[PDB]
Amino acid sequence: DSSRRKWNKTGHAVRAIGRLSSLENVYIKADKQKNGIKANFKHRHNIEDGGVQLAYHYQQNTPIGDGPVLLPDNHYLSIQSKLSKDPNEKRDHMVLLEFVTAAGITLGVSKGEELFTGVVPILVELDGDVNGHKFSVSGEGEGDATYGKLTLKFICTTGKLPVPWPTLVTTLVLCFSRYPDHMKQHDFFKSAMPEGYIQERTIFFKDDGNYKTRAEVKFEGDTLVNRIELKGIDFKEDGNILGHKLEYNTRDQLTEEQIAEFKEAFSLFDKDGDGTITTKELGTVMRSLGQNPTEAELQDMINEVDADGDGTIDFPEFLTMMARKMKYTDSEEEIREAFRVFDKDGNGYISAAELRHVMTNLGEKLTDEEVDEMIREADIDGDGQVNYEEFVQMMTA
Ligand SMILES: [Ca+2]
Ligand SMILES: [Ca+2]
Ligand SMILES: [Ca+2]
Ligand SMILES: [Ca+2]
Ligand code: NA
Repeated sequence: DSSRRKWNKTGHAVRAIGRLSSLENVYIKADKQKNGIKANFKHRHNIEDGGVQLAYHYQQNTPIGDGPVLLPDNHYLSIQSKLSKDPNEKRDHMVLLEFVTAAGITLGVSKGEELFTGVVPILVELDGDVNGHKFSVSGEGEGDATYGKLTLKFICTTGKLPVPWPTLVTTLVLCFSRYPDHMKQHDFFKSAMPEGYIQERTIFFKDDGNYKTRAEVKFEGDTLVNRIELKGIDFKEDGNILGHKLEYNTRDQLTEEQIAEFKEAFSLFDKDGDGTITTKELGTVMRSLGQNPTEAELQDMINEVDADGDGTIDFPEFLTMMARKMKYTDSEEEIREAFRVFDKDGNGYISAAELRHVMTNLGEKLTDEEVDEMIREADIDGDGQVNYEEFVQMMTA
């Protein structure tokens, strides 16, 4: 419709500012005390019946040998994962496809790099204990660091896995990231090879238990091996983990129709129509929505999604970030933040006088009739206003 596709335009623009304002990548820092790196990241797991389970990761990497290593400046890795099932497999199993790419240093090789120039066989061995429920996982596949590509099949060798597969993905080889030519001096992971590194994590599942991991990642001959011990404590008997309430698969399906909604939202930011979004342009939309960021914040927000590191959001970089932002569910707190962009008085209801103060402050002419058509489209209980539960309907597939 002509008032339906005025929701998507305004809604996508807000979800996009949401994405630009959060921290979704794997942030790496030098740790000179340990001759190593530290990392941290927020992972999302879709809850089958709706909502999201967050898993907050802290990470530490330590060389096994005394060789010199590369200690990087601050960057991040960007990871895209697809989970699938092997149709001829009786055993509890996971087929995993990962792409891993290093970015985050805008445009201004160790001996280990050389072991990754081609396709490297991969072996993974995990022993686990969560709340006393013990399990082992075996995996095999191969990695191509040229393209940051990993393929792996994993078996549960103990029978039924006591936790959902998706919760083990982060634990079950960042030495296969594609690093740009300008960032090769920052690849610690390959630098440690072949003697290897210790990778330790702690993973906090919000409102539930935590995992502790210790892994040896090294060459055993010509194979890259990941040997992992995992311990989980304090999990709820009927939480999302132990009660197996998380989506396995997470559809990867952007319709032609959705891409086109992304473009219309994109064009709100790209006011000069040159196919990219500058700090100036991002700033302009955000001031117009109340917020008032610095040049420094805008550079950081753009850096979160700047694949090519040119200091702008290219249309493709935008399509990518919006794709991700539809694959994984937002938190209540994130949707709340979205709502408050419309809900200026904080009373918990979007008036028709609130929707306009957004729309005519975002450079849109519209009669006090098409406004009322917007409200009507979203308003189920009929009060002529938009409450939180109503908003949450507008902001979904
Ligand atoms: Ca532009
Ligand atoms: Ca760019
Ligand atoms: Ca209000
Ligand atoms: Ca209502
Ligand atoms: Na163990």
